[PDB]
Amino acid sequence: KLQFALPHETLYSEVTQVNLPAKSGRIGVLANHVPTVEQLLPGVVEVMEGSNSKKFFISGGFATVQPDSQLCVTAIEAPLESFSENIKNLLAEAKKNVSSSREAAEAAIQVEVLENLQSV
Amino acid sequence: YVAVGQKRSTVAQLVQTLEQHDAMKYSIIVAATASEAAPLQYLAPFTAASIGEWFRDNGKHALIVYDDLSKQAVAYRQLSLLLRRPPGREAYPGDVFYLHSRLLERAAKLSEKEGSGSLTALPVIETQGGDVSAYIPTNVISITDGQIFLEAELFYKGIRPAINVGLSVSRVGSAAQVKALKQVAGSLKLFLAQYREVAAFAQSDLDASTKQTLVRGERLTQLLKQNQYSPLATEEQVPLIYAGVNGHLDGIELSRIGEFESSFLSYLKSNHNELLTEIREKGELSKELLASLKSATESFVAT
Amino acid sequence: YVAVGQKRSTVAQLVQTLEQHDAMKYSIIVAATASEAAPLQYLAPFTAASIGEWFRDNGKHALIVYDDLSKQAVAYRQLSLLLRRPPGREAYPGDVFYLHSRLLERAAKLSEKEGSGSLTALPVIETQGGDVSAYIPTNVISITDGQIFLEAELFYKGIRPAINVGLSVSRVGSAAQVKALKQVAGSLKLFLAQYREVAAFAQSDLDASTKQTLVRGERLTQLLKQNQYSPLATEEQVPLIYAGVNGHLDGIELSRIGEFESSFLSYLKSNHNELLTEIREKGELSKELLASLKSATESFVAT
Amino acid sequence: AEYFRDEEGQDVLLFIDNIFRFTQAGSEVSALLGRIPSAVGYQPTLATDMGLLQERITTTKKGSVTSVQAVYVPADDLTDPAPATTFAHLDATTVLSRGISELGIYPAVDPLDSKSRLLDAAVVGQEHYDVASKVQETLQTYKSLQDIIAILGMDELSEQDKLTVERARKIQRFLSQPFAVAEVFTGIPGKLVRLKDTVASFKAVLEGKYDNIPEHAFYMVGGIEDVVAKAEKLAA
Amino acid sequence: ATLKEVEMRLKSIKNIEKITKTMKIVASTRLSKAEKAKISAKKMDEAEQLFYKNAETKNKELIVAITSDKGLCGSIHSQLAKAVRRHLNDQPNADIVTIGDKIKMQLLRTHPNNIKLSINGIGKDAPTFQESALIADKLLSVMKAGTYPKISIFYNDPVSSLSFEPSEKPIFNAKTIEQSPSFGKFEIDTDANVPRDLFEYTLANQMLTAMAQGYAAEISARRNAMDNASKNAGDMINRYSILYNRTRQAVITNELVDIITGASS
Amino acid sequence: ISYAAYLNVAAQAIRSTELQTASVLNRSQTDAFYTQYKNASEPTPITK
Repeated sequence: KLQFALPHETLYSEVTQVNLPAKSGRIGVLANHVPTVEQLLPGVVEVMEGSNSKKFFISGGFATVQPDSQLCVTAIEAPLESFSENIKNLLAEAKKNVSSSREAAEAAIQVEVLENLQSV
Repeated sequence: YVAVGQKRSTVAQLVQTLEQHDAMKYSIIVAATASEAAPLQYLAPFTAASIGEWFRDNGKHALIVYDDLSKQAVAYRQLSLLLRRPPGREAYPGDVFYLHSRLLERAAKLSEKEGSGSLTALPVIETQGGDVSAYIPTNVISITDGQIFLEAELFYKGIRPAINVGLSVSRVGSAAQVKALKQVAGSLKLFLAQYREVAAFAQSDLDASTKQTLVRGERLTQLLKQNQYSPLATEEQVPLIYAGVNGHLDGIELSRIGEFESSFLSYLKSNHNELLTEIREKGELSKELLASLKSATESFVAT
Repeated sequence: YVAVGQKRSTVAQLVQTLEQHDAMKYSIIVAATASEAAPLQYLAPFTAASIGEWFRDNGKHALIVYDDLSKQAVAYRQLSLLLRRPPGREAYPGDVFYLHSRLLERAAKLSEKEGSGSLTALPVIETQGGDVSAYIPTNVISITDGQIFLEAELFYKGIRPAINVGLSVSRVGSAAQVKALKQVAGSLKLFLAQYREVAAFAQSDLDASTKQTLVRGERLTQLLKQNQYSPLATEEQVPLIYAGVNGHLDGIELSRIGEFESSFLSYLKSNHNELLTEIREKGELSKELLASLKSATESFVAT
Repeated sequence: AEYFRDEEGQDVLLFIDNIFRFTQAGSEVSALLGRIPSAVGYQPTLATDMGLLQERITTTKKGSVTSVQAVYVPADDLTDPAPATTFAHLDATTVLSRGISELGIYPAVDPLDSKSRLLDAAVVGQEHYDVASKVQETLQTYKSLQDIIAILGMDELSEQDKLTVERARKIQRFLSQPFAVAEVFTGIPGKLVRLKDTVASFKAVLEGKYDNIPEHAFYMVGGIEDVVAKAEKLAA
Repeated sequence: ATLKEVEMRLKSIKNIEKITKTMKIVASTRLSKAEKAKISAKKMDEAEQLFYKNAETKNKELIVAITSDKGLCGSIHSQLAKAVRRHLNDQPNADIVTIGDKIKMQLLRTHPNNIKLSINGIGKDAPTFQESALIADKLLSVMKAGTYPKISIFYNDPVSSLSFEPSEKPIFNAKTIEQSPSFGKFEIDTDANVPRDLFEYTLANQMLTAMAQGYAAEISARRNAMDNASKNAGDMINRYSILYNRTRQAVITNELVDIITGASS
Repeated sequence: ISYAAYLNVAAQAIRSTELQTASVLNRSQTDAFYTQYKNASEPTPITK
């Protein structure tokens, strides 16, 4: 089974192929996979159940294939399309201001998300 | 108008006001003032009734407003105690019930053989802090067919006329209601009923249903305000009420309810005085007329 | 049976009821119905007590139940007012205390020298929606020794008979009480005033000790209930109280208590009515009788 | 009434309007006669006057009067002497309510406030009593149950709970009986449902025999026989 | 006088009845949202618990406790206080972190030297991940939570919609994660300090869930309490009504008696 | 900065525009002021 979850919304409850971006680069999981624990980095995630493919922008989290083949994905928030141009423009401006401004760490996130967003 | 125990100064203003509104051309003011002796006060509504009987007997209609029988009661008490006649509850003579009941039974709507003629009556009773249990109020409440119960809180809350709908009832009611106004006021009754129940829910996160009720209820209450000493024609009551019934006033802000009324009326006077004349003359509104009325209301509501 | 201030119809039902239970042959009925004149009603308890005193003064044991002295008060009130004697407290005449006291004190357990006389007195007071503070009730309470206050709430909540145990006292009761019914009645009044306390704070008292008492208390309450017009024998009452007091009634689930009572009694009679005959004559339980009963009770309870 | 009962041997039914106004009229007459008015201003002869009035109402061997009286409580103060004196005489109380009538029930009788003192088991028959007690218990439990059922949801209605709800909501409708005087007034043909068939109706609903016939196919119909017809019409 | 002082008191009682009624209804309204959140949250938590179970993990001491600032929501405050005292028998003295005023006060009384950190507390709105995250972050930095080899969190599990049982759980340290026996069946890294990351991640993930559970239990308790209040208020309405009615009769009688006394002369 | 705080800031950044709903924004609000404690004694309840 595939748990794709947010605190307020559980998007999925095994689902055929899932492609995830983790602090390990990108990992794709298809059926059985060894039972990993992976920190999910801020991400563009694709989940495929059968041939149907769904595209998610994910705030990072944790990923854990369980030895009972339950892909526990927990993340704070996510769809790709809802997140998706004016928002990017705004994010660029905010990134710049924060760039000048913990404020350093914040700016690092602003750049990271801005790049990840820029990718879409 | 039967001014009972009222100071001559007060009645002079009343008379003057009646003259201002040029109403002496149908009014009679039977006056038993504060100065006037307690026997005169005692026999005063009875005396007044005879004047009415002549009209009723002539087959005509008339309306006699006994204001206030509470002071009549006190006067009878004064007489009785002084005549050493046995005292009774709340130190009022025992047959105060008989007197008041006799008085209110001289008002009637006669049979067509007798002429059909009527003497409509509307006694006014002054409640001593809303003590309806008080002997003179309790008695009168039994005799009368209906009560309208004015409420102090509403008055203070600047709802003029302050009529507490909950404690006002008519048991003749819709039998004597204009047919047009009857059609468009079943809804009004139901809306207000809900508003009373949902009143206390006005004090955080409120159900959408309750909030809809609240918008309708508050606007309706605001609609039912009328500036005293300015009466308003029924043919202009019905369009406004139609709007409220159709909830078209829900959107209109509370402050703009007042503005809406006069403006809508003016809009009807220019735009749809065909409707106004139809309302006036037909006295019944056909589905087509109610249809047209909705259209007019919508158009005005847009402006 | 003194019937004062009661419908003549109701009395006729009573008479028929008594003759159905063929109890009439040992009983007198005196009647002063509501129709019967107020002075006749006033003298009615006094007259009844004279008849009772003849039995008392035969030395013979008797009982007189005065239903309802509250109606004697209303009668005396009427009489007093009609004698134009000034109204007393609560508008009941000032000699109302004297009236009741003179009536009540004519019932006595005369000394063996003077005859061994007895005439038990049960006078039935009709409280206006309870509240024992009320001039007529308090005046009676002061004269009487013991009260059997009945609770409306319990009556409604299906306790027939509805004997409030908060407000039922017997101020000379324990002397009368048979030794069997002293032994088996192991401070049951205290116990159920521990049940009374326990359920006071139950809605906290989640203590297993309180719960054990609650389980006993609720179940004990079930035993108290008795289907009216079917009274239980004294001999039979002795085991029931033994069971409940000795807590063998926790061994019975609450629902099946009614079954338990009848079955328990049937079991005991069949097993050995010898015990029941023995306590019937002895009126005391020896250690052996007590043990035999404990053993027997354990036997039925188990079964 | 007494001429009818005594000298024509028939049953009579004597309506009185407010017996509160019987009291009120009487209180005045006492005061007029100069007699000291007793507590709460009521007649010093308050009891006796009711007594005379209400002991001529009885079942004689010849016939029986029966009287329906209208009691208008003084401020709902049951504790007031005038209602109390009345209640002493009363044998049954019929407590119509307009809230109940507003639940579409004609008759308007409020069933939980309907009480008789000859609701006694022996008097009405043991079977009748048992049926009545069950219907009362059903309604009583239903009413209370609906209080928190409405709030909590109907999902809380267990198999046991909904057994009662199904029967109860069916009973509630079954009470609605259009009747002959108001055949015109409601517009629905009257029904005069006799006592034997009343026992029958409730026996079946209690035994759930007709618990399989819709709720509103017990709405505004008479007895057991009647709801056979209504069942057919519901389908039709 | 009697009549009026009764009457005003009865009006007060009436107003109290009305307020407790109103409150009970609004509580129900809030309760629905509370429950909705708790499901989604609990599902997320369960996914993490799946790791801990399968890993077969299992852990000074830390105490964290959860209440709202809001009172008048049953005995949540003091049942939780009672259970805190119970786990302050286990280790006598501990560092108390109080999330919410109601536990802060009661606990502050019972142990005052133990109080080290406290939080003004989560507002009207139900707990949110952001809030949980900041509280967790400060817990790590300020309190160095991992140093305490015991970590325990207390909250109120809303056992049934009519009950609440104060409940606790043990937060599994990163040291624990390392030495978990089926740690060996969760592997892919050693150059990422996955214990040190996962510990932090579940510090918050567990905490948010606990807070959500607690907040819901509080709103549920408030509904229950305000309902029971209405019942109690009703009883006073009836009792003082009987007094009112009797008092009304008494005034009539006393007044009448005065008139009669005058008349007699 | 803690790992979940790192993710938190990222979540907030993802909540950065008009292409998204109110509930997210509500989840991006902060009330509490962490009430620092000592000894009993209370260092100031600095905003969270």
